[PDB]
Amino acid sequence: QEKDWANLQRYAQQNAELPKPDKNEKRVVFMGNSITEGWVNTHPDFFKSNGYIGRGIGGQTSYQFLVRFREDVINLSPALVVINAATNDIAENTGAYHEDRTFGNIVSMVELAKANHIKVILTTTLPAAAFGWNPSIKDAPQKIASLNARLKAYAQTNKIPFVDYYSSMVSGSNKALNPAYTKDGVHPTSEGYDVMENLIQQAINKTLR
Amino acid sequence: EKDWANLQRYAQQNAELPKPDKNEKRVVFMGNSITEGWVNTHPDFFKSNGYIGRGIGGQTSYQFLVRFREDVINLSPALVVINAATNDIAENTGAYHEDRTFGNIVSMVELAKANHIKVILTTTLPAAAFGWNPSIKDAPQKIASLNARLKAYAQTNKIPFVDYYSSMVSGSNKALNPAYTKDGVHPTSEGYDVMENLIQQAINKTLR
Repeated sequence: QEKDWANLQRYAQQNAELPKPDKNEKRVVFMGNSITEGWVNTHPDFFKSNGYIGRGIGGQTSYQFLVRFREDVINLSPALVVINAATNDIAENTGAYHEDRTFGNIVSMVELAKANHIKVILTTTLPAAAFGWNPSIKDAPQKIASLNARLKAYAQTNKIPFVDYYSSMVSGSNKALNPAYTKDGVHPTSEGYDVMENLIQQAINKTLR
Repeated sequence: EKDWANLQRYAQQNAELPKPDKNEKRVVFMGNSITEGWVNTHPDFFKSNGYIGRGIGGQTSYQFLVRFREDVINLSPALVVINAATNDIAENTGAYHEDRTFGNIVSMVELAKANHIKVILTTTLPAAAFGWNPSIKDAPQKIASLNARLKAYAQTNKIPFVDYYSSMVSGSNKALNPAYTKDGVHPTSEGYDVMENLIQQAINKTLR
């Protein structure tokens, strides 16, 4: 029996010390994995200067995101949640990859957000040629592209903003994360996050306008 | 490989199930070993009514949530019956937090409604103690508190709430009635007879 499988302990104390948002406040929570966690670690001031809350946890899949969605998103009373998911689903961090199930987990998070009157921005899974921690995955590019196409369509089907980090960050015939934006092929550097900030800021301002 | 929520348990079964007709009134039962054991003990209750059992022994509400889409939503049921939390309180997947366990059940309800599936909520069954985890000394207090909270939630949101607990509890220690169990937790045939009468009426009322 694996205890605290979704790592609710990671943000439990932080969540407890967050006051309810101010009357006029439009609190934004970023849900994700090490790309979202690393965003806060690399550009802490992007979050602090905008009032944004980072709830990324390294290594996690969409299955784990769903289990902690109520505690790390809903209970913070955000105006908006930004969801970036599936890098680790495709890396098979919690088991074999099934696009239908990973996609379904993202849909579940959307449905929970809307049930609680939280707006949603969906985003593309970032490009990766391969994963250093799991080299057995030889078809990440095919899987990432297929999931992103499906998420794009779902977003349009339900009038949800969809932010395309992927198209601004992909390079080469192998659909690698651009070497200008990464050192390990997966996690953005400062320059990569600069690209993501420009894109997400505009979408957030538009949606909360 | 890893499969923390045991999606493999019903994967093949789910895949072979044709889409229902509205008039078929497909009902799915979500739960743990109490729901799994229901099918094992009275298979004809399920077969003769066209009910689908999706219980998995040992599981907590956290695991239920992970497999909810695959084992409930994708079956396009008219109705889902949820019985949960026995193993949350037994701490099968970690320390018990009523807020989180309750929240998992609310999440399942919200997902069901988002997909136009009706819901029947049910009381966690009484248990004085759990044989597999004797360190839990306050199960009665925790079960009663969660059931009170589920009852209030159900009434606030006009969701039928089936009180297995009041028909099955006995003694000052709030044990599962010895007439209905051999181990203090899992119902026998006679216990399931009580549950069938209660749930049938609620299902017929909700789908009429």
